[PDB]
Parts: sequence; C-alpha cells; structure tokens
Amino acid sequence: HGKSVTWWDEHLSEENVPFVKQLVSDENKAQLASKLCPLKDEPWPIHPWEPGSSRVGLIALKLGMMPLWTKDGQKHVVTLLQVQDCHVLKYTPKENHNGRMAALTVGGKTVSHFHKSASILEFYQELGLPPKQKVKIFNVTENAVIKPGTPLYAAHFRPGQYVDVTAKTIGKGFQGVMRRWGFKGQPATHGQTKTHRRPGAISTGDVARVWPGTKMPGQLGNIDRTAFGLKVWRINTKHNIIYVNGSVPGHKNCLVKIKDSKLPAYKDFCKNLPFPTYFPDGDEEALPEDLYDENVCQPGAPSITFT
Amino acid sequence: AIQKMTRVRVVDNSALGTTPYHRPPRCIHVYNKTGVGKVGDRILLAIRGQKKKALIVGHRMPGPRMTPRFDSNNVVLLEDNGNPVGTRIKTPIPSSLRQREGEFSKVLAIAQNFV
Amino acid sequence: AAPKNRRSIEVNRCRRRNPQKLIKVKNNIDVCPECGHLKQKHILCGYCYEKVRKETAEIRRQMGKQEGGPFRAPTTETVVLYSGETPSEQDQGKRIIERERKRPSWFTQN
Amino acid sequence: ISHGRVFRRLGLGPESRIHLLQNLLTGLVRHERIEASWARVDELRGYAEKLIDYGKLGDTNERAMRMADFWLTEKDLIPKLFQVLAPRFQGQNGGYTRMLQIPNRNEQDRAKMAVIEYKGNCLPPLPLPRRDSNLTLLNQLLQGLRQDQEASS
Amino acid sequence: QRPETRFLSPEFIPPRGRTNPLKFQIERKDMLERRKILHIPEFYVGSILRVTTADPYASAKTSQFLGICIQRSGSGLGATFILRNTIEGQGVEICFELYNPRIQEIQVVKLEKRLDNSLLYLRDALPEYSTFDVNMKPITQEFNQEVPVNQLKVKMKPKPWSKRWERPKFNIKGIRFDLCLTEEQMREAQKWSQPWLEFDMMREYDTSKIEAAIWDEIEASKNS
RNA sequence: GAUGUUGGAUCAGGACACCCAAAUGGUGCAGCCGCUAUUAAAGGUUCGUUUGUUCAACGAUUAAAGUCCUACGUGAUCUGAG
Ligand SMILES: [Mg+2]
Ligand SMILES: [Mg+2]
Ligand SMILES: [Mg+2]
Ligand SMILES: [Mg+2]
Ligand SMILES: [Mg+2]
Ligand SMILES: [Mg+2]
Ligand SMILES: [Mg+2]
Ligand SMILES: [Mg+2]
Ligand SMILES: [Mg+2]
Ligand SMILES: [Mg+2]
Ligand SMILES: [Mg+2]
Ligand SMILES: [Mg+2]
Ligand SMILES: [Mg+2]
Ligand SMILES: [Mg+2]
Ligand SMILES: [Mg+2]
Ligand SMILES: [Mg+2]
Ligand SMILES: [Zn+2]
Repeated sequence: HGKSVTWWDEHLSEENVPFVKQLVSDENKAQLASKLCPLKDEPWPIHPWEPGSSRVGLIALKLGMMPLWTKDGQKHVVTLLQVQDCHVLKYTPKENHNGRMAALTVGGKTVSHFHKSASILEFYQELGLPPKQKVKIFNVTENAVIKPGTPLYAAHFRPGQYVDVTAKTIGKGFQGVMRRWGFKGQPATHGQTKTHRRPGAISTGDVARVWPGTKMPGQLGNIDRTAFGLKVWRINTKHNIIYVNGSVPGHKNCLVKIKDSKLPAYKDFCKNLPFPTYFPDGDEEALPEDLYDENVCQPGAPSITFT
Repeated sequence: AIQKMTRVRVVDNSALGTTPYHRPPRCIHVYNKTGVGKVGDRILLAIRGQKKKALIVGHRMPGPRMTPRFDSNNVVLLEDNGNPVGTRIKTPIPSSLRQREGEFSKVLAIAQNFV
Repeated sequence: AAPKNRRSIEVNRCRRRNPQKLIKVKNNIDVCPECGHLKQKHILCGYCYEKVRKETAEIRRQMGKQEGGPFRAPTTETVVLYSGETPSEQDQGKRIIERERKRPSWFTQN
Repeated sequence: ISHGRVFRRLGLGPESRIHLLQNLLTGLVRHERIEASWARVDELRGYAEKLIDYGKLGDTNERAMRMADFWLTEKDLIPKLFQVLAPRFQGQNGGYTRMLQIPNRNEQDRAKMAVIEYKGNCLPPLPLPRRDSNLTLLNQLLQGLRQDQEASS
Repeated sequence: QRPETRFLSPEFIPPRGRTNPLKFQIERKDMLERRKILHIPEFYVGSILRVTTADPYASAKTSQFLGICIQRSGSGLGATFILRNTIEGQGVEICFELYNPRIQEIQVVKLEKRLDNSLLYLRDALPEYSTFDVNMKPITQEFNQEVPVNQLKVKMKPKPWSKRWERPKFNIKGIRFDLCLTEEQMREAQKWSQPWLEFDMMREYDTSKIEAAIWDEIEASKNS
C-alpha cells in the first residue's frame, strides 16, 4: 500500500464544487449566529469583583495606524485593532494549569475547514464554532471564569485604561551583525579590505573558546514580543475596533493578543470594567457608536481655541 | 540639527555679528548631551578668534509639523547671564520659543517678528 | 584553513547518508486516462502534450507556406481544415489552412 | 529584505528585464501560444493581460498606440492586436490567458517550464486537466445531499 | 454651458499597499466629519493660501500665515501641505496638517496650477518667486471651470542646488534650463534617464472603481 | 622543519586595590564645599587640536571623563603611520 496524497478538492466535479462551499459557509453562519446569545443560553454563575482579580483578554487584527489629536493640542499616533470573531474555547481549572491561575483559551479569526487537521476539526465539532486561526492562553482568576464557546466583543476595554499587546514581530530573516545587534561597522575608505560589516574580534586570547552568549549574525525578528503600558483612546462599537496608543509589534493585518495591563501602576484598574466580560444582551441598551476618552478631540468639535 | 563645526549666521545686531572676518563663525559645542542642537538650544560659538555663547533661533533641518523651518541657521549672541549682547533681532523667530519664559525672557523681549 | 585530520569512513557515512541528503519518494504520480503513461498530478501529461506539440508545429509550417514573407501576417482570424471538411458560415471570411490528415480524435470540430 | 515586491529580477538588470518581456510578448501576440520558463511565463502573464486591455481602448487612442509601439516589436502585429486580438475579447473581463505547467525541459539544463496561451486561438486544444465526472461514487453521493436540501426548502 | 468635472481632494485617494479597506472607510468618515465644521477649499501646488492657527503662546490667539502650496502628501486623516514664503529675506516653510483641530480658517487668495506637481525647487530659485505680500486681498475665481495653468519659467541661483533638478527622475518643466546650464551637463543629465519607465504598464496605478465607490460615499455622507 | 612583534579600528570577558551613581563612620564637620575611612562591581566611564605614538600638554564639556589583567586581549576580522 503506497497511499496517494489527497487534498479536499481533488475529486469533486464542476457541479459539486460550489455546492460544498455554499454548504460549509451556510453551516458556518448558522453556527455563529446560534452562539450569538450567551446570556440566555446556559450562563455560568457570575461572581462579584474582588481586588486581586485578573480579566479575560482578546484576540485582534491589526488594521493600520492613524493620527489622533488630544484636546490639549498634542498629536498622538494610534493603532486600530479589530475583533473579527472572538470566542473563549476551552477552560482549565486552577490545579490543572499553573497550580495558581486558571487558563482560559481564546480563539481568533475564522479560517476554512478544508485545510485544518482531523484532531482540530474534532475539537471544533464538539464545540460548535468554525475553526479559529490563532489560539492563545490567558491566565485568569477563579471569579473571572466564563463558559466555553462564548462570544467576546470589543467593548470589553472601556475607553481610557492601559492594555498590553503580544504579537510576532516583523520577520527580517537572516540578518548581519550591524542590523541584528547594531554594532558599528569598520570605517569605509582608509584601506580596509573586505571588513566593512563583520563583527570584529569575537573573544579573548586566553579563553580560547567563544562564550555561550556571544552576539553573532542570525535570525532576527520573528519571535514573540510584548508592548506594555499602552493607553486605549477610543472604541468603535459597530465594527468592534479599539484604538490603542503608539505602536503594536507585528506586521499590519497580523493577529494580535490583547490584555489588561499587568504593570504595577495599574494593578486595581479592573474594578470599573464589565467583569465577567461585556454582554450586549444583558444591559439591553445601545452604546454610543463611539466611546471617547475625556482627552480626545472628537472627529467633530469646536476647533480648539486657547485663551 | 545643528552640531559641532556647523557654519552659523548671526541674526541679532551686534559688534561681532556684522563685522567681517576671514573665518565664518563656527559652532564649537552644543550643550545638549546629544551632539545635536535644535531651536531653543544653547551653543558655544567661535567668532573672530574668541568664544561667545549663543541661542539657536532657527535652522534648516525639518522639525515637528507646524514648526517654522528656516532657510539658514540663525543664532543670537549671548553671554553667561543669559543677556543678549545684541539690541534686537529682525529676521523672524519661532513662536514656540515663548514656551520657556524663564531662560529666554530678555531674548524674547528684544525679538521683533514671530512665526 | 586546512583540515586537521583525515575523516574516518564512519564520519562520512554518517554525514552523507543522512535522511536529508536522500532523494524523497514522490507520492503525486498518476496515470493519464488517454495514453496511460505516467504524469504528475499538477502537470500536463508529457506524451499528450507531445502529439499536441507536433501537430501545432506542422500546422504552423503550412501556415508559414500560406504567408509570403517574414513580416507579412494575416488580419483575419484563422481556421484550420482537414480532409473532407467544408467551411461553415460562422467561419467564412477567415483564412483557411487545408490539411491531409483526417481530423484527429482529440481535436474537436466546434 | 524582499517584503511586498511584485517583480522578479530577470536578465542583466531592469532594462534587460523589460526587453526579455518584450521578446516574449511579441512571441505571444504572434504565435498565440508559447512555451517558456515558468518564472518568465508567470511574469509575462500580467503584461499579456493588460496589453489586451489597451486593445480595447480603441485604435484611435494615442496613449494606447505609443504603448503598442514599445511593447510589440514586430510591426505587423500591431494591426493584429487591434483588429484581431482585441475584438474577440469583449464580454470577458479578465479571462484571457491560460497558463499551465509542462514537464521539465529535456535538455541537461532541466528548467521548469510553462505554456501560455490566449483563449480562442486556432491551434489544437491543450490537453487540459479534466474534472472528475458526476457519475463518480463521491460526486454521485453529493447529489443526494443536494436534492435533499431542495426537498427541505 | 456647464463643464463638470469633480475635484476629489487628493487625500481621499488610498495608497497602493495591501491594507484592509476597512481602515480607509474609518479615516474617510472621520475627515468627512471634520469637513462639516472647518470648510476646506480646493487648491493646488502653486496656489496661494493663508492659514489661521490657534496659537497657545501668543497674545492674539490667532496666528496668520501666507504662502505658496509647495507640495501635498498623505492619506486619510494625516493629510498635510507645505507653505513657503520669504519674510524680510528669510526663507520660511511650514508643514500644516490639513485636518488638524488647531487650524481655524483656511483661505484661498489665488487659485493656481504651476507646471510641476511639486516645487521644492523654489528653494534654489531667486528670492522674488518666494516673496509675497502679507496683506494682499483674495483674488476671486470667475467659475470658468478652468483652473488657470500659469506657465512661468524661473531663474535659479548658481549651483549647487539642494537637489539635482536637471535629472530626468524629477521631470521639471518649470525651471529655465538654458540660462542655468551648459550643453555638457544636459548630456550628463540624459545618462540617468530611464526611458522604459513610462511603458512599464504593470507599474501603473488603477483607481476608478475606488473613485466611484468613495465619491458615492461622499454624496451619501452629505445627504445625511 | 616560524608561538608573525608598537600603536589605533571593531567587539569586549574579568579583578576591585571604586572614578561616577548607592548606604554610612571621623573631622581641625555650623551650612555650602571639603579632606579621610568602611561596605557595595548590575550599569556607566565624552568629543577635539599636535604627535605613529600609548603617556603628556592644551580647548570644550560631563554624574564621572577609574587603576589594572586578559600572549603589553583581539592582524586565518581590519589598518601598517611606526
Ligand atoms: Mg521576512
Ligand atoms: Mg559606517
Ligand atoms: Mg572595500
Ligand atoms: Mg590586499
Ligand atoms: Mg587667535
Ligand atoms: Mg516577494
Ligand atoms: Mg540571473
Ligand atoms: Mg505570482
Ligand atoms: Mg543638501
Ligand atoms: Mg610544526
Ligand atoms: Mg567590559
Ligand atoms: Mg572595597
Ligand atoms: Mg564594569
Ligand atoms: Mg598584543
Ligand atoms: Mg596589534
Ligand atoms: Mg588570531
Ligand atoms: Zn496522456
């Protein structure tokens, strides 16, 4: 038995190719809109807010960057993060993860069934969601737990707050020493021969080995990084778009991990936020289409006059 | 960005500014820890074989949007007291300079046109 | 830099018999429904493309004969004919190439 | 680094690249199908597409005419571009070129080759990949599902 | 007779990058929210403008400036333009953000199109061309629906110039090159020309689908 | 039957007999500077004119512009003014 390679679309005919697609997308919209109502389904017990609590996070899409002006006249540049499809996936009890905090696994953007693994499609069939592209694990306290297969919207971070972002930084491949590290070069013109880039002496004569940490040319930039202490300026409710401050590591259009700030200055800031998470059903109110921080100049306004 | 060995042009009306010399006045030292000076920074000028202190007024390097960018690098002659050794400054000065009153007070007081 | 020691045949067997330097077994090979020769799944059949190619070459020769010189090329659409065929009205007003071989089964009339 | 770049570097430089494409495009507009290196066929694809989009702009447009001058070397071909090759594409927006991969060349070089062709040329039909017919056990098995989705609606 | 062509402010033209189109609808909705307060008039590189700024540090909060628009660049909310004027003999440039909330009133004194799409070369031109009267009154438009093309060759200071303007990549029709150059240098400049660029096809940027979509977006935004 | 030798360039590993930053004792310490002594090596320790020059003088500064070792570190990485 020499078994052949098979992809999903190999044996389908002209007739059946669109049918399969229409069918899969149909079942997808159905399964999505079905999970659209968490609170009336089989909601888990909601717990009050204690001071040592830690919230759930979000998975976003980096759109691009845009300028934004404060009422004070200063100009900030901000990054638009969008929440496309966000659902909590599985749940790990306290003892079963860190011995300390409970793991909540969150899914990202929707992909096609046809290219994933058997095991994974099994995992989503026992859930009822479409497969998510990027899946990250958040650490969370017992009072912040949610129920697996629950939707997470972008109103989750109320405007003004500090968040943290983790993502894979822009990959630059195999880079020389002057990029990767930032060693000065050798001078260009004075009779230097074939040296204008190279690291130069890499060690000491006695040691006769080169040390286990030594900086050398190599892989640069595809790695995880985290930006701390970013302020959130404004929120869009309809398109689910956060405007965070400064820059977020990754290429634009990349998938990005958002949490509340773990920085020591902000420790208790989570007392004012909708805590298990935000629930559009529960409040039964329409949030204004944009939530602005008190500082921001709104896209329409008096056109500032100092005095 | 005005740095060591930049030829600067002295805008205020002074003895040392207008009188000719075989050397254009050169900047020796900038007092920022960065070797680069900006508008409202402080310089040590070599003029006519002696050292005077100066205040950078405008320069040819671009700066934050809505800052005026000038055709030439312009300095005002200054002594240690912070007193301008000149009577008055004709060519226009960045309105941003009015931010710091403390150091530049007198310099601002003799300034004619702002932009 | 000059190698400090001859390497043993052991070390060499290790290096050049590595699973990476071995030729991988291609799993995408199939047979072509017409001539039953072998072809890779994403590539045209070699043997089929051959008879197609030969016929294209010959039809290009005869249409090289129908043209007088190097720079002279037809403004009409062309339609190629085989023994026993007469032009349809859809195809008339066009340049016609006449050929001896009766129309090959894989080339349709349309 | 290479990030976000839509052009290969082929031949002795940028100019050499344009002239390589020139030759290929002349060949393609003349013979209506050519077999060339896969990198270069795939490169030619875009230009072969948009050259037909100038043909549609009309014979009278000047910007199209000086364009046809640069890109079609053999001068006879230019009336072929406007009067022949442009008019037989009308309804079809982007559907001009078929590009398919041939077995690798038989010479010691062993490159990776492709044939590129205009739709509707009069040449023997290329032995295109066939789709599995509908009587196939699996496709026949999907028909049931379709008819049941029709029966439920 | 009603000649009708719609002038779309150049920063409603989205850049060539692969950015998700959702980003551009946002920027547009914001800058169109901004259009409704501060009125932004048409103008081109070569056109003379006067901007009023809110100035924190001055006593009269208004700061007035007047000059040529030398170049524009941007997209979405980050649109900018550059004004150039000679005050007292000092060359002065300012970079203004079009949609910036500090700007109060923009005013067009003279609407004009000069031959090149950017003039940075007015840096090396003689002081006349950069000088303008601070107090000049707005010289209005006759609604000819023809923005007047003023073809004016310029004189330049002796070399070197801040950029090399003689070279083909700049395509400068505005400079007077007979008086400022020699034949040798005009042959030199022709060694850097890249003739094949205009014929590059694929290098061409297609718009009109987007044009229709966003123009319809602006109609739809004015209606509501 | 060769361990290629000064000074720079690049990149520095280490000592502590601390030049800065950090806690302190004593003073012929009122405070401001200081002068001495104890404990502390994670991090710093500038740019120029003249000399091939390390050293040194001199200009201008810095919180400081340490003393050393590593084949007077480092030429199968570079430079040869000496
Ligand atoms: Mg990369
Ligand atoms: Mg260098
Ligand atoms: Mg070299
Ligand atoms: Mg040599
Ligand atoms: Mg002297
Ligand atoms: Mg690429
Ligand atoms: Mg090559
Ligand atoms: Mg491609
Ligand atoms: Mg320059
Ligand atoms: Mg020996
Ligand atoms: Mg060290
Ligand atoms: Mg000690
Ligand atoms: Mg140390
Ligand atoms: Mg040595
Ligand atoms: Mg040495
Ligand atoms: Mg060595
Ligand atoms: Zn075959």
